[PDB]
Amino acid sequence: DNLIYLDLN
Amino acid sequence: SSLSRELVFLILQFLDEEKFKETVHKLEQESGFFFNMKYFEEKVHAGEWDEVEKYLSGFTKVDDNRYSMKIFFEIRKQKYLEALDRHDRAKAVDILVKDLKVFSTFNEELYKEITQLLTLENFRENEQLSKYGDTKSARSIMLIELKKLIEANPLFREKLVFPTLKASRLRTLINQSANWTD
Amino acid sequence: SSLSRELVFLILQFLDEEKFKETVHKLEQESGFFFNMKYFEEKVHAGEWDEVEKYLSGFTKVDDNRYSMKIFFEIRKQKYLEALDRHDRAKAVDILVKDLKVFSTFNEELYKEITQLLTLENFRENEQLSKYGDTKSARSIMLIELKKLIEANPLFREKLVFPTLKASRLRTLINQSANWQHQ
Amino acid sequence: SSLSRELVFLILQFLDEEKFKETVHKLEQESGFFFNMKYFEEKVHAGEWDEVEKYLSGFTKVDDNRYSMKIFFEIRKQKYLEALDRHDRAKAVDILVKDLKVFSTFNEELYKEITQLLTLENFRENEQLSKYGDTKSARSIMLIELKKLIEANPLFREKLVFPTLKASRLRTLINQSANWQTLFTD
Amino acid sequence: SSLSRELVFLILQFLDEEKFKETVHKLEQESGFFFNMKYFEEKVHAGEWDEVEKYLSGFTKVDDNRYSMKIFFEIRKQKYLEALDRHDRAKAVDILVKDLKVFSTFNEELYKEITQLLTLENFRENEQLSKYGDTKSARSIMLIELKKLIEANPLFREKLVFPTLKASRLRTLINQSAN
Repeated sequence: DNLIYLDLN
Repeated sequence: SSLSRELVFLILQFLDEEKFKETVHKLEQESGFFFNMKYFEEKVHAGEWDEVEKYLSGFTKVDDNRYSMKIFFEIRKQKYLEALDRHDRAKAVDILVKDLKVFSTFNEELYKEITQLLTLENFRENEQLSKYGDTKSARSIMLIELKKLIEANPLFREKLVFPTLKASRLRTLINQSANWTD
Repeated sequence: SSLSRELVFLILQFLDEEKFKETVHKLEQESGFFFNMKYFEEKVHAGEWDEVEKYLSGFTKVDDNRYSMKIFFEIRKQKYLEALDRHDRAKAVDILVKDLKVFSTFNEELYKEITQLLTLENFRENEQLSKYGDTKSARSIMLIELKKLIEANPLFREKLVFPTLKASRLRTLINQSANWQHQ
Repeated sequence: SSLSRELVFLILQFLDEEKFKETVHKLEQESGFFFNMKYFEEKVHAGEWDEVEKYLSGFTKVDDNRYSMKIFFEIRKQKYLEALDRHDRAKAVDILVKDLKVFSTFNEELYKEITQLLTLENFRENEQLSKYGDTKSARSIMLIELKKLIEANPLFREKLVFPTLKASRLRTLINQSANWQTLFTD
Repeated sequence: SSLSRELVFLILQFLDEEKFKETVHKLEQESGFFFNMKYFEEKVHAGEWDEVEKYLSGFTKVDDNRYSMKIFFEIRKQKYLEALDRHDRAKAVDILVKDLKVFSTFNEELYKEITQLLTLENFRENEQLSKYGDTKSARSIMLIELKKLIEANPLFREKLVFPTLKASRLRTLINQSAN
């Protein structure tokens, strides 16, 4: 329910 | 001291009641004791990216932990997208190098992919961004993420709630000193 | 109230001691109770015209009296001149019409004469401005003219000196309060 | 020679008949033997002030006499006024200093008046420029004036009318040379 | 007609002799009969990029064949790197999109690879571009390439040599008419 990698979306 | 710290909060209450808006938030920022969600929220919506980073910088640096790294990257991403949207490819490239490049080390490909958005006619040609609606829809939808990222940040997790206290406590305590300048 | 007023100073003192530099001046500005002279000079030398004008705004507007009017005028003139010197005529024009045009009503011939500095290869061809030495010296000589204009201004004359008092006066009063009136 | 000079005209005709529009005009320009009025009007209407001033420079310099001096002045003034119209004051001042500053020595006070048009919200607030209607109308109305200045100018008065001659005159003389004898060698 | 074609050359020679520098080349470009290699060489050294491509367009379009395809590519590539050198990242991009983007369909990865040169401190940090010296060298070492490319290009191969003929051949034939 959260997810903190770096990307566009 | 813990004494000093709790005096900050009293003063803060006063300033807010004296409608000294700017002075309040400079204090929040410089003291690092209270992060004003509703203030942050408002500034994000307005697209005040220089102020937004400045206010954040009072509470955390870009490379402190994983949370605040994504918080920053996210802001400097949207900043670059809007620059692109208003077709100011000059300001975009500036953003790309001065602001987004620090995140390349961690993600070399991601940085290249962000760099290639510069050649597209509309960056919504990129499928991961084909849903980016407009300035307003995108800032609010990014804001939602940011609230989460902040509330899960350990450096923030003790600072987001203003301890509730009587109206005008500082005026009343000052009055107790007058009962007891000089 | 005068109560609230003096309370601000205590805070101003507390802030200064905690090295909250920005918050100090933000309160100086928004309250309009004390005008920090050493800060103003620091900003005039730094060429922070935006900040400089934003700090004066907490005390007076551009058209309030004759002193404040020349104060703003001088600052905008200097901003105008520094634009000419880096040959950014584009910026110089922007300043001439945006900021300076408000003074045209009061002196039409001066505005024209200032306008014509664009068309000069070096505005030191004008003999009245032939004594512009460099950016530092010109801010400095102007700063000295500005101190005079401020110290004479009625709107400022009673807000220049910080009322002397005990170090950590607010921390004392609060420490009183922890001792006081609960007993 | 006057021979060489008149050979230019034949080439001009030929070039024109071969629909080499750009080459035609470069010749007219560099040779300075014929001034194409129809072409001048065309580029003035289109507003190509770089090409217009380049075309004139084949026949005259800015300070050759009164007529040409004013021709360049009118052009550069209009270029300056249009810049004020799209509110590109950046370019306006650039023009004012690069192009119009050459006319200050001659007109010291007119230059101050023109300069002061930058500070105006719309330069039509000046009474003398209150008639400036749109770009199309003011270009056209100034073209009229330029025509008068060009036709009156001594450096042009003998270069305005194309000498009429039989079509493909050059192709005919070449055939007489081939009758007299590739074309490169006999 | 072939008559009309050979008449041009006469005129050309006539024009060159009269020192009408611009006209000669407009005539060259518009007629497409003769490609002035020294003119070209001059412009490419001088960095007149708009003019170089204008002149070229008289003889070939970008997509005419493999050779002219690379020729426009090389020119636009230099035009770009020169923009990077003078740190004009605005123009660098403007060229990257307007001029270079037409080849990206042909070579996607090469295009991405060129794009990413924008985010470098000095593009010589790309190991394939580590031999780029200064403008002057780079122009000349690319000019050689162009020269080989043009001389191999079919659309040029029969237009690179000016037929040699006696001076003022046009003034002589004019004299034969007055006689």
